Amino acid sequence: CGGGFSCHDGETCCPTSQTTWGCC
Repeated sequence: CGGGFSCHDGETCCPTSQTTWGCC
């Protein structure tokens, strides 16, 4: 995914919030 945050290779994109998302 490519919302509006950064992450490390290997991590998965999952829903963390209602308006914003995050990694797992």
